[PDB]
Amino acid sequence: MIQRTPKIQVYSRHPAENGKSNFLNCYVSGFHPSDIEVDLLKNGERIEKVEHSDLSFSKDWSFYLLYYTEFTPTEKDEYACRVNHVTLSQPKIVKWDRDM
Amino acid sequence: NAGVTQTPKFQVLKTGQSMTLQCAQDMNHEYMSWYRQDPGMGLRLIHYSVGAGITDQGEVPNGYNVSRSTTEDFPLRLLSAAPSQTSVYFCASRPGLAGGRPEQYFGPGTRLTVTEDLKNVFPPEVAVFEPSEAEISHTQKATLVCLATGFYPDHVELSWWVNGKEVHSGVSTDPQPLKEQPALNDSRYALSSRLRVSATFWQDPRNHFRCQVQFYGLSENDEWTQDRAKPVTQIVSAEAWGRAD
Amino acid sequence: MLWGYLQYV
Amino acid sequence: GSHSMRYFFTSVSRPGRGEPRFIAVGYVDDTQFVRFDSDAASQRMEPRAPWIEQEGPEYWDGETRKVKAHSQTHRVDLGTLRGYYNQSEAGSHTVQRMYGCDVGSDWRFLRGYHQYAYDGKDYIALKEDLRSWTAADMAAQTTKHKWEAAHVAEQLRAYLEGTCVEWLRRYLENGKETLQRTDAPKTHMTHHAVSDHEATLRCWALSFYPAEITLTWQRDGEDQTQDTELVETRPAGDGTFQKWAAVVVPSGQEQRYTCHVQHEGLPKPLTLRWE
Amino acid sequence: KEVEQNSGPLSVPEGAIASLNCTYSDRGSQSFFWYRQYSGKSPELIMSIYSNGDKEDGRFTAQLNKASQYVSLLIRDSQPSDSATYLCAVTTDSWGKLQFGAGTQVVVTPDIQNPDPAVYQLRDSKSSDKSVCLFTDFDSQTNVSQSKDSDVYITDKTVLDMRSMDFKSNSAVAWSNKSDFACANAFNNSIIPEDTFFPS
Repeated sequence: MIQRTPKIQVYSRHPAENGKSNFLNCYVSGFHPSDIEVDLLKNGERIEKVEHSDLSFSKDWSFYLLYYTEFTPTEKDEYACRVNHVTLSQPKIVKWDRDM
Repeated sequence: NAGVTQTPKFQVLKTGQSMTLQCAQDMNHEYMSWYRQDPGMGLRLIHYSVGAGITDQGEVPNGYNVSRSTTEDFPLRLLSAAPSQTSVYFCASRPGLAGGRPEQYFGPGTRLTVTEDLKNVFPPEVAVFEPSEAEISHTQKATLVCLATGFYPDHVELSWWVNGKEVHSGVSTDPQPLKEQPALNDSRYALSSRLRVSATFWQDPRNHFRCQVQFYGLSENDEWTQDRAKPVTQIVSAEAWGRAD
Repeated sequence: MLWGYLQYV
Repeated sequence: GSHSMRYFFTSVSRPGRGEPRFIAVGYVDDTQFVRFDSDAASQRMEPRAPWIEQEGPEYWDGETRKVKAHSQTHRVDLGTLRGYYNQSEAGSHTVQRMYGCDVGSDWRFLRGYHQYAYDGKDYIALKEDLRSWTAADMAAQTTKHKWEAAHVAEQLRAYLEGTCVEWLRRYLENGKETLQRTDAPKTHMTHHAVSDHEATLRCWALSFYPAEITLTWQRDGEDQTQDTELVETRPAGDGTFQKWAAVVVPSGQEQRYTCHVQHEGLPKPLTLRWE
Repeated sequence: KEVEQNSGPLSVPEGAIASLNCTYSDRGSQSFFWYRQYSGKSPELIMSIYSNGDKEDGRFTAQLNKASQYVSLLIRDSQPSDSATYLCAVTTDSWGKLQFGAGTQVVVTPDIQNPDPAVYQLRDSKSSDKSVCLFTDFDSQTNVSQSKDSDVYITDKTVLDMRSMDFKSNSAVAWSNKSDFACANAFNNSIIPEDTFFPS
């Protein structure tokens, strides 16, 4: 069989503007097998209202998935994405970098 | 390879009676269907089964019953026969997800008559009518006709036998028996067939012609108390011999 | 539209 | 330009937790249009594009029936393959299947395909000629033999060279507004210090459709893959896409470095110096 | 109604092209079939088609136009044994119902190079009290009819085949039980030719 670590990108849908509404995206790709836990965080605490795409795959058979939520960013608020998968020794947090 | 089989070909039942129609299938098909076929409505689906152990109702399921305990067999039960279940019943089979040619194949059919009273069941009387001298004198050919008459249900098979062997090669039989009185559900039936040979083959008195009617009726088992003879499944024959003119 | 025939592996 | 209709299918077994999870997804180009999930409420094929809701009840009863059939062959396939490799009853295994067709800019048949995988590596695939199968190992040879019974030639061909192209064509007129658009990438460049001797040059493309785009690095003519960091093309979520590429630059020389963007929505290919 | 078919009965002479049309109404249909059914027997499969265009197997040609939702079937050079009802059948997938047409009944009438229409009376070789009129050797343009009162029974026209002269001939039979009837009168309910030969 084959395992593959996910590639995780955390980014916003439209360019980020403080006080203006937007969407925070966690794109997880490149993984195998498909069992995967993905949460989005606002300052470390877990967001409930998060939706996701249907499980699908790329040309190399690796799965991809988009997790996404509405948000309204500020200067102080730190967003992150949390992923768990067999390839990871411990769950992974990738912070949302704003100019990225 | 042997395909869809189905037994019996013919059946008479009285109102109330139960029977099962067998159906079997050589080909490892997952998907088996049961149909009835009727003069004004075409094929109509009764029950069907998309794999072993599972079954569901079709467009006309009422009065009928089905189980698929093995992938080979799909028996149809009729637990109480009604006269409106008089029909031709066709078992059918197709691959489903099993893989093969996508084609559905049909069984050879079961022709069922359901009658209110089985005092309605009559065997045929068979007669052979000898060619006219006129036809022989006008065409050099000679047509024998056979009449099968007054039988119920229309569950007959006609065949001509000349000099012991069966002939196919001069015959025409009616495609369906005719109703003798088209106003009754009880109505008995009649059937004609034609055997035409040459004049020198007819005028030889060595030649024996026999009209054979296989009829399907009751079994030897059946309760019967008329002073008329019990109308069982039986062959009724008539014959003629060449007239040396 | 999906493909209406498939064969087991 | 060219177009495609693709369906992707994932089946994963759940030893001691029941029937495999089954997930099916439909795409025209890079736009998803239908889905079925064996875990969802409805137990029907479901719309995932505005322009496909206009299909009637018989489409949906049809697609639902067919994907329920798909689920079922995959259920049996998981057990067959567990038998084929003699793997124990107690592990989760994955089957992925993908088929569909490519058409050209005239909307005529170009290429058809049907790929299969067991646990993430190639299992069996349909050759370009659409009669014959590439099998990966000895165990897939048995599947090849099975699927090379005479009548399959016709069946394959009928879907991929016929029905697939018929319906992809139907879909492309049905959502002209959605599918036949080209969205041009909005270009953008951001520069940071990362080492006080070194600079990171990151080149951007936001809001493009379709997803195929090419970003490459170049220093005054001759190109670069050595310092090049591409990310995966990523969905914005609105139906458009996003991508970046970066190089680690000996600073003071961000004048003689150009980002080069190729997209089919581009008239001319875009060249961006840092100014 | 799902599968719309040619109502019938369609009449064709031997050697001629029989052309059966069939229309269906599920857009997503993917497998298309022709069945042949002889009277008294079960539907036998003869043609499967799956892609647009022509498929030829022997004297049969089926066509498919998914764009207009139409399956056809040409029977080229009609044999006598082509006489049947032809069932059009359509499905969407492995698990979808096989939708059937009502069937079109096709009659192949024989080449009868030179007829002579005639009515003969036959007596039996026994004592089964009736007598038989045989209307025979007539044209394939000729219908036989059936009414009167209920005492006189007439059968429909059928064809026999003497494979030694290449002689085929149509015939129809009339009889009555207790009767005051004759044979030059028994087919008065039909249209009978001017040269219909009543002998002796």
